[PDB]
Amino acid sequence: HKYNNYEG
Amino acid sequence: MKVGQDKVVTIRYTLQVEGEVLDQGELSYLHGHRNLIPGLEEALEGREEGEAFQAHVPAEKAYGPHDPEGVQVVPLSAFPEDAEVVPGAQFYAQDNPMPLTVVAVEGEEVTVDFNHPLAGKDLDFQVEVVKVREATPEELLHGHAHPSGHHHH
Ligand SMILES: [Cl-]
Repeated sequence: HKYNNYEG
Repeated sequence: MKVGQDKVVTIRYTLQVEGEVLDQGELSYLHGHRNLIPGLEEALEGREEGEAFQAHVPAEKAYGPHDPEGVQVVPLSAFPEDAEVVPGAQFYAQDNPMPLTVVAVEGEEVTVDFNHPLAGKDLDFQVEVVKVREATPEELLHGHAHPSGHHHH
């Protein structure tokens, strides 16, 4: 599963 | 009073991994409610107030094994504009937040690790059992000890 974006 | 189920236990401790101190200080926890890693709770069971000991906790009884499948390559474009994307940096994906640690950066590709940071590590504790008391009804209701300050780092 790949994620669009990561958050801090 | 001895450490056991439903006691709130105050400990001082030092945590080392391969000869390096990673965490230390003082905490209180409600015993018997899966609040600490299982190997540490097992080592604490039956201990007396005033008693010092060492515990070697294998990865299996600590944060578990390191899964190679948790290490993945993802695009640098996925990280925030104002992010410092460097080895050691922590970010989150949303599944409940799923934490990841950046382990390498190579141009536009970033190698990340979704494993717990201590996965696969054996943990060495020095522990001092400071106080043992009965849990209050509020502590049992919440499943953890009442706040007593941040005294470990
Ligand atoms: Cl707790």
